[PDB]
Amino acid sequence: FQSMTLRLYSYWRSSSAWRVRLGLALKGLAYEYRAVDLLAQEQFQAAHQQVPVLEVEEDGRTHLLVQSMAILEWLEERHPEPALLPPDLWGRARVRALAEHVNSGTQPMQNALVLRMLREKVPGWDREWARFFIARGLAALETAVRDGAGRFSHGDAPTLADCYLVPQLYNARRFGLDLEPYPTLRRVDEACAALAPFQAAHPDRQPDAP
Amino acid sequence: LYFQSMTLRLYSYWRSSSAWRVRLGLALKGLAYEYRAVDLLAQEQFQVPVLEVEERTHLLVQSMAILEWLEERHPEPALLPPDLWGRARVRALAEHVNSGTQPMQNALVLRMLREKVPGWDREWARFFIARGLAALETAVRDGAGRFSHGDAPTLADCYLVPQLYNARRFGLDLEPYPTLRRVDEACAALAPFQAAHPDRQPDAPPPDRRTP
Repeated sequence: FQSMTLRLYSYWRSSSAWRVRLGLALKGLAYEYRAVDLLAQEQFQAAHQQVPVLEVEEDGRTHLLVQSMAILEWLEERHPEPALLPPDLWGRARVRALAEHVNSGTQPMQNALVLRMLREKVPGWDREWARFFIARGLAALETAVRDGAGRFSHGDAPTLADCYLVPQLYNARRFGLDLEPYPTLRRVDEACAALAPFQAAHPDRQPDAP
Repeated sequence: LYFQSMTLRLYSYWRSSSAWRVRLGLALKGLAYEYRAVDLLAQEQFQVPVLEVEERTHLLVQSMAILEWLEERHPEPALLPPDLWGRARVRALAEHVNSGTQPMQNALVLRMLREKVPGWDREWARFFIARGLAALETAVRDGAGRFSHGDAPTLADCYLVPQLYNARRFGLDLEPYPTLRRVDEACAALAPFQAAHPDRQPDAPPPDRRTP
């Protein structure tokens, strides 16, 4: 008998990895942190045309789970409490949509490879592009979150939606975006920041934070 | 009471890959729906998909959220397996497309690319689609039977099929993805896939009035 073990391949500043760190922390799940040298990896990838990976061992078999949303859905199914999705069908669809706004609708357009391609083609274009797409994504997210937010993105408890929102706002700040136009997002971000699991998952608390 | 009887209306554009995913979920579950055409081209030259659920009105958005709702509300036939590992694999295959491939070739992205550099949007699309399909080919190859996951259609095929159509649109050579081609062929022979294809949609133009 081999009871389940968790290992996360992570980079301190990766928003994708951070989402999964939030799911793990909110669920009270311990895991081995395995740092990936993402800056070296990206330099190599650049010259030649990834995290998170959640490695799970149980009963002598190993599973390598990838894609933040798939990993988070697995955490929610495998370890139900505390719940990061609401119990009702409508609320679940809303929370998944908020998460996907970020997962598919905002973050990909500020992918390191995307920005690198833009920068190699036209220097500086990468910054303009990231700012445009992140602001666009946040404007749409602000509207959607406002219609249904309580203390958090959905009602009065953290959900998968907050796990996507928080790292995306950090990236927005990195690109120098004014967050004043997203008051609901800022309020929710502040509520999350006061929670111990959010503090634990933050880039600055990770073993590979320089 | 979220399992009461309902009526469905899909806001769709014939060529929208995101809408196509939802059309596939509906067809595979045998669910009738009203087609509400949204002319994305007319409304460009001058939101899709939205699944409107009526019983009071709920507007469901984002292809993956809509498909997960369909799977919860109408569990049979299942487009996610019952085992948790298989669910994670299927969702990962879906997300490789949903977040890892399609966003890099969406309409606004392509437009802004060719606005700053003419011609480059199609080279870019081919680069990112190829990148995505290469990952899929390998991830699918470990666990595919006749389809992306095992021997029956799942959510993974709902994402794969429209993405391969877009690959062809952009003139990407599909020879390096033999597993994906075989899965595409298996899906294409099924009635629900035939029903959901762009060419069969109410707003589809004839071939001679289509853009590349």
